Amino acid sequence: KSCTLYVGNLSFYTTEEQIYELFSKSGDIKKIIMGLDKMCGFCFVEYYSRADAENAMRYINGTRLDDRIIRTDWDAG
Amino acid sequence: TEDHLESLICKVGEKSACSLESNLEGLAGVLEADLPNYKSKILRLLCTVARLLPEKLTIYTTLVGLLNARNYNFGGEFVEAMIRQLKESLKANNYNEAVYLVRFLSDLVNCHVIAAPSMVAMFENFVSVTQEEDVPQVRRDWYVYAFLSSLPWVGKELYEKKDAEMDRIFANTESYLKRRQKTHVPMLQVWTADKPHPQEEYLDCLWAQIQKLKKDRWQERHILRPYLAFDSILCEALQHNLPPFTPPPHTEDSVYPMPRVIFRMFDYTDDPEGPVMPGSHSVERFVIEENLHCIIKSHWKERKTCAAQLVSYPGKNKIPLNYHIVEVIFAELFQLPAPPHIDVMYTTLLIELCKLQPGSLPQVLAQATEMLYMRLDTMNTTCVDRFINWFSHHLSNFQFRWSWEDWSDCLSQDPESPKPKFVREVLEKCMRLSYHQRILDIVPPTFSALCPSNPTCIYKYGDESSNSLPGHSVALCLAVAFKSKATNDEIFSILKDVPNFNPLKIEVFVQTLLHLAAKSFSHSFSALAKFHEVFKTLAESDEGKLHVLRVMFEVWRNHPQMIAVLVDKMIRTQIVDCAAVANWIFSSELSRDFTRLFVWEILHSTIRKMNKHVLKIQKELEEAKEKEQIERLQEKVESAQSEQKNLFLVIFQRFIMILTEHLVRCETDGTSVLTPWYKNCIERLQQIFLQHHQIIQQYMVTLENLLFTAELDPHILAVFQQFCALQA
Repeated sequence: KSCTLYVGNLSFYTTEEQIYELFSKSGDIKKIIMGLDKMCGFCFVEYYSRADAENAMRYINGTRLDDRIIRTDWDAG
Repeated sequence: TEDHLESLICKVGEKSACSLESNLEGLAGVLEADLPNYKSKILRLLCTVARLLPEKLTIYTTLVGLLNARNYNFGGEFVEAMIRQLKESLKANNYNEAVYLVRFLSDLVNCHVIAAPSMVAMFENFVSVTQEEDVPQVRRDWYVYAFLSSLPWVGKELYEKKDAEMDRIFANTESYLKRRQKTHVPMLQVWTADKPHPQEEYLDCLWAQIQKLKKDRWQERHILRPYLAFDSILCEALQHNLPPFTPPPHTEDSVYPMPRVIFRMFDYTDDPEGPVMPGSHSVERFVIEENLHCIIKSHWKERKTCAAQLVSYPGKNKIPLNYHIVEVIFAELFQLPAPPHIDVMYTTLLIELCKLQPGSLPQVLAQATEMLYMRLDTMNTTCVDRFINWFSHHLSNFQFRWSWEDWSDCLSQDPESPKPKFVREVLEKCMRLSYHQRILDIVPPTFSALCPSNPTCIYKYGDESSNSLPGHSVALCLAVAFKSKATNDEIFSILKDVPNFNPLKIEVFVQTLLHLAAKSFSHSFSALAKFHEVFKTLAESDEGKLHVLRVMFEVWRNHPQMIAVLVDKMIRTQIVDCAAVANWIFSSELSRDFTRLFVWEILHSTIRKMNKHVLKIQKELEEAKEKEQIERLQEKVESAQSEQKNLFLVIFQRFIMILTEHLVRCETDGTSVLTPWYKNCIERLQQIFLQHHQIIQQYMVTLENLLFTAELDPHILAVFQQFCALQA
């Protein structure tokens, strides 16, 4: 049901633009929120469709952005 | 319990302390013992691995063979059940699965479960499909493919038993193959060049492989046949005869696979010190690649497992596996119309592979990259975009390290040429995953001019603009007003002091708003959200919508990524519509950027949003079918379906118009038609068809009647004809 991912281990200088570019490879992004405040190396990536969030988990998770191995996980519950 | 057997069947052949032979015989004994209370389940389970695990084909036929040897009746019921499944797979248009079922029945001959004349008869029937009248070539093609592609497995046995009968089937096959239309070929080739490797139509290629196999007396060197170890157990006395099989008639709802072109980039000279690479026309090459593609299909979701399964791919003899893997992966990524799986998967798969075989795979991938670069001149544009997106992303995972000096030949070429353009586009992508100065620094000084420009905002009324510019005073007022966080009415009030759909109002408003939120995507997004009313009012007309896009471009031309997200946001919030964007894409203002990737990225993103909007509303409508509303929603879908159809009509119209204009001018001036600009344009038109074939197919009559008519210049009409040939 959730189409949103927590993204962790981002470099301090990583921008929303770079997250847009990387995460758009698995689908269309509805919203990106930098930081842990949905209203530190974390951001939220929300997709329009669940399939696209799953493909980010499958193929973006565990790869590099600003030479850092990023980690993604579902923002659900 | 039913779940237990499923596990034993599904896992046999995997990593084990015992030999494969041991586990097969052991498993056979276990399945036999459960026939009384699980026969029907075991049948279905075996029928399932037969259609879903073609990469494990000979392991499962062997199992069935051992089972049949223990219980003849069961084997009869299996073969019976396989014929049923085949009919059903064919009914559900799962021609892909059907091929595997045919291959399974074929290899069962080798296991002596099925008598050879039964398959000879079945194949005589498949080939008679090519004699049917007024049926799609793709239909005839499939039956011929299913037959020929089974031969690496069962060719020898069929020829041993019924050589005269087979020769007749081949005679008929060859005559069919000689009269096939090849209209679809140019639209599916990754490269048009014949050298170093022709990109061959799949049936032409396969026929040549079969001829080589025949010349070799039906002997091949790759397929593993576990059954050859059970020669004492398996014997002709255990054969079954198949019930007659008549290929279901072609109906209205029949959907056959599109034709294919064989991706080919390596030959034995690319690994000159390894085991001699199986040639392009060997069945070994066919089988290796088919199995590798099947492995990816089974494990695409799990990149680690996928990489492991590819690296552990077994074979009768030594082959340059790393080359085959890399080649198959690029075959998928560059497949036209589309890869079997989401593009990004391949990027991460290659990274997993590099980690798994650090001492051997990276060299091969680097060699493959060099070769792809060196062959760019005739690579189809759609494939070049994928190459660009892949390579840049790949580089970002390896500190953007590349030996650009290897590619110095692009430096002295026309900047519009495929090589220097590829390089510029790659560097532009790298910047999007990085920073401007960072990318400027990864290249040698000789490449510095190919690096992207700093993505800075261009403000028409900034500290440098002459106050003589129209609306200059208002722009300033707007600027200060925006800082004071004004309301829409407050901005409206200011705008009214602009003379003249008011293009100047739009210009001073967009320039000023965009310039102020120029710090981030988020600021630009919230600025668009905040002054939505203003946009909707200023851009209520079509002219207004176009002028917004136009001014936006004047502001952000140095920042293609910003343009993309802005256009997308403007579409989603209805500041503009897709028709306006399509018109903007083909506008004179974009002419100098027309061949750049970003333009096509936006156009296709725009098309995709339109398509998804249609699907979304259709869904709601359907949902109400199950539950004044359902009907009212039906009006929203017809409007969306119309907007969508119209989007395509406009895009095609614009392409026809600009290509005609180019074609006409080249005749008038006696200049060459084939320019870099033309290569892009025509292949971009081709790409519209390839990326949205499923949707466009419903517009065929309209397109043919209104736009792609018999009088259309042949260069343009050919694209439509190539597209039609995908299902003719």
